[PDB]
Amino acid sequence: AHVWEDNWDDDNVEDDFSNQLRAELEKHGYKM
Amino acid sequence: DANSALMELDKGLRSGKLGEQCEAVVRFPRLFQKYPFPILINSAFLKLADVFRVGNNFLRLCVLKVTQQSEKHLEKILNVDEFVKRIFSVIHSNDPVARAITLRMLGSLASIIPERKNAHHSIRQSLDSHDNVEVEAAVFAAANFSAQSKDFAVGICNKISEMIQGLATPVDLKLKLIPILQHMHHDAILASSARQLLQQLVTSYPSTKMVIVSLHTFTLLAASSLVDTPKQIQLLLQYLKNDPRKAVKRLAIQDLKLLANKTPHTWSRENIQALCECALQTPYDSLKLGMLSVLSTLSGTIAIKHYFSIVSSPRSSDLVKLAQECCYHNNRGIAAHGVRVLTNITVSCQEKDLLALEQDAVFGLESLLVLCSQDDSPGAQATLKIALNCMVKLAKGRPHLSQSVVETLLTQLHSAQDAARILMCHCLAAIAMQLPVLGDGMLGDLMELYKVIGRSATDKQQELLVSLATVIFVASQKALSVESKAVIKQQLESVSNGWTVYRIARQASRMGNHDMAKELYQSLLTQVASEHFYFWLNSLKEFSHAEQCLTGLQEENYSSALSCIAESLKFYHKGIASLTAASTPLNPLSFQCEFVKLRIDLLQAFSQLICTCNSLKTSPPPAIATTIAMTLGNDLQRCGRISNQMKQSMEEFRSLASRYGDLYQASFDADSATLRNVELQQQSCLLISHAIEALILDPESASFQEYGSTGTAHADSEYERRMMSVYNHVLEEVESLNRKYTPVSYMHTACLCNAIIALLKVPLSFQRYFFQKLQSTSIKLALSPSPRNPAEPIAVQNNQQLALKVEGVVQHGSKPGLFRKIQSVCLNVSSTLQSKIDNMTNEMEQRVEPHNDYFSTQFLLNFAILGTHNITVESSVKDANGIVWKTGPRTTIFVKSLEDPYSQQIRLQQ
Amino acid sequence: DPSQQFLQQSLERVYSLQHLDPQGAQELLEFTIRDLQRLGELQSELAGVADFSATYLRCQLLLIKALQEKLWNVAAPLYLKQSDLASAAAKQIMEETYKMEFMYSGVENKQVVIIH
Repeated sequence: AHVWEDNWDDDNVEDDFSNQLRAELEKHGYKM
Repeated sequence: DANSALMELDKGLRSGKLGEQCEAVVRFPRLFQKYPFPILINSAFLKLADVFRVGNNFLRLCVLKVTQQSEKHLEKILNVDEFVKRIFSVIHSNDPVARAITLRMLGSLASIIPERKNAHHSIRQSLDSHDNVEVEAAVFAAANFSAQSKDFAVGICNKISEMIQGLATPVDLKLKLIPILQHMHHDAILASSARQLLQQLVTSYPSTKMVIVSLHTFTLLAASSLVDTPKQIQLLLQYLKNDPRKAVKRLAIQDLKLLANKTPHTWSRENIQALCECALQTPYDSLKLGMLSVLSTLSGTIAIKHYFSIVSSPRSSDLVKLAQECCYHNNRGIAAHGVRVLTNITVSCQEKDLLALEQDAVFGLESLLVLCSQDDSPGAQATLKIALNCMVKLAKGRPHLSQSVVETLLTQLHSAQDAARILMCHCLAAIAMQLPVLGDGMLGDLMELYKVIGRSATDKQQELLVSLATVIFVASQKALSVESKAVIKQQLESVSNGWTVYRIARQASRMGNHDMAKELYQSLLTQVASEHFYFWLNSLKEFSHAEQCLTGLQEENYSSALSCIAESLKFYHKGIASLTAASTPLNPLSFQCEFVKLRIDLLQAFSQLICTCNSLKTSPPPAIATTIAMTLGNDLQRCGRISNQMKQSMEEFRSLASRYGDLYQASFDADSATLRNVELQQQSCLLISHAIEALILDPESASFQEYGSTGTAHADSEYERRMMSVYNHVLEEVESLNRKYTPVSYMHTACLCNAIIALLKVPLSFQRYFFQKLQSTSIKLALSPSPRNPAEPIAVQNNQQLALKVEGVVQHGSKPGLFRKIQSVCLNVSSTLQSKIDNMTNEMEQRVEPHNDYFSTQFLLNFAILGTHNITVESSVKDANGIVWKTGPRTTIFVKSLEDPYSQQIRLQQ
Repeated sequence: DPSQQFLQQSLERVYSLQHLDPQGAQELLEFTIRDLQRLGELQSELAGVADFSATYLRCQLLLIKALQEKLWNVAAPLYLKQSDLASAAAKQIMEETYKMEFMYSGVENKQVVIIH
């Protein structure tokens, strides 16, 4: 089993919506 | 079209070239998985049997592989006797290759013909023919028929015993012949005869290559026919103790692992003791590792209670010494399994002398922490994750050692080389998620590691940044320091991805640090790229800002509280507008919008209630005393327009609680934490309802005391514990103040205001289903009446009946059983008179159980009414343990209703 | 009689290992339930008694789950909704006791008073 079950921070678990957000925001890659 | 594909593939079959014949033959399985129609399946299979009876042996191998691929459609075959007659009729050929291929196909047809005596006989004869390739094909065919039959199995066990004693055929063919005895789990006497045969086999052939397959078939036989598990275990322990072959001992390892994983409760105390003695007496680190893995699995299971069940000290028990010495052994994996055994036994059993074992286990635990922290190997990280599992399990099972283990993990956070830090950050996040004091105990050092991050890491900076920001929020569950968040912003603006800082922001929204959340959402809002993304980030920003305003609250000041409520409600209004802007036909934020709307309505109800609480003193008792006599009040005992508004608020709050129950039962897809959180919000609403009902309204009729268990720390969140403590406080205060005053509500308004202030002082917890959603399950639910392509109503003669033929197919976005597995579908259909008792007579529901992911059900409706009717259906998906879970489309169909002219004329004559 | 001996051994194992944690009771009950179900499929003349003791253990596990439900942890006046696995357990356990009394052929008054 994994170390922590309520893990929001994992790659393959996350769904289509903020996958698209991930694509955009990794393309952006900065904050002011 | 399906028929068209069928006979064009038939023409490809009738083509001259065997290449094109192979083309069509291997093209059938696509047609099977496209058209599941059974007549088509039967005709295609019949043409297959024809071409297999007359093909040129490569077509035969192609047809064989087609059957072996599309095996699952075999059960819907009608003309079984003709199919089997062709396929069996080609077995009399003199070509050994053709005989072998045919026997393999019979092994494939085992699913539909398990009783064919002639097939049994042909397999048994070709089993002792001489042609090699058909001998091994006969072995494979026996291996399938013995799985799906019984009398064939007893025939084959007699024949196999005869052959093995009869000493013909070489050792390789003996290896092929042994694994037939796995399918002897049909009866106990067959199992015993095969067991005697296998014991004789191992004693007759002391060879490694013999013994390995013999033992593995013997143990699968016992694990299937679980009657001789103790004999199996003691035989394996004998061979692990006695036989000096290292490979055979590794077989014993990988087999006792299987038995320990399958049937743990059958493990006995003498078995455990014998394995422990073997693990002490072994010289080899690898075999000791395997035995320790076996003991780790058994310790995780129930059998530790068997080993420490009395009717010999626990210290006198040989397990403890082995566990201690192997936990302090030099080798890393051995130490990992030792600390696994120690953690399991410590959490499981509670005897008086085990405190020394607790101390030894925790100290050897930071030994594993330092070793895996500065090892940096893949196996080292595996043992590290094992140690962190030991941490989570030990701390949750026993809260006694929590502060010690947290401070040790912080010392390792000092002493780590920036690879294991993410892992132990997750682990200590879990531990502080259980017990809150672990963060505000040592806020400083985690911030020090945070400031050394930037020049400490170069490869997984994003990952460790996200983890340590999560735990800094968990540590500063209280109001976050401006200097600390400025340092956080400094490092994030130094080096971060937008997706990274977004994940820090999401963790901030999860824990409740809404000021930091507001800042991060503001930055991400100012960048974004796309429109629904912008509106989504903007809505999140507004809820974070409103929650910041709500946390900006002062105790026992009602005017400032309602001002803060109004400000926060303005900001939720902006946020919910932007959320409706973010809403799209794809990925529709239904749960998010509905949940934030219910939170809005809860806060509006709170503001209205505290407004009426303040207006309690607006001469309502004077209005009552002016309208009627104060003594023996006609409207109520100490009557009040304020009491009327209390009744209105009570009914409104109960309706709000009903809406929360509706939201939860329509959601159904979230995990345990989110569903629990929604239950707590409904708990708060019902708490306010019961408080205003049992204190302002009739307390003698209330007569309710919370004479039940409450306040246990079995919760899954510190947030949940905080709301639960608030609930206990409100219950004790209302139970104290139930009978003290008259209904004039002197300090009753003060008690209600205190409850409101506490319930708003506990901030919020934005949650996972409000964020990333998983196990997206749906019901298509296509009805099939007379097809109404437009909204034109469907005419029925109204004298006979009407049939519906509803159909549903269930779909899953991922692994369907993440949290809840669908079990049954309660469909619910009712009628309504479209032209205005609302046609609520037919109130049908039916519990169809989807055996496969498609289902259909026939409904009959009776009606004799002139007007149009609307027909409504519901899915009512009910899960494994049994819950309502109202999801589904809830579609509606219009139906017309006309009558016979002869019937109308007869009614006119009537 | 290896099958009868094994059935007796498993039942006395449960009876002796009664005095432990509710969780461990849950896993032991589940394991023995699927075990005796496997035996009832496996043999024929022990199938009835195996299934009878198996549904009795299912009865007991159902009642223990109903007791270990978190409704007792949560305070009394709430009782929200849909957590009534206890109530569904009560209905199923009553139906199983009726089934266990009447559908079986050989029952004697010791078993009957246990049923009641």
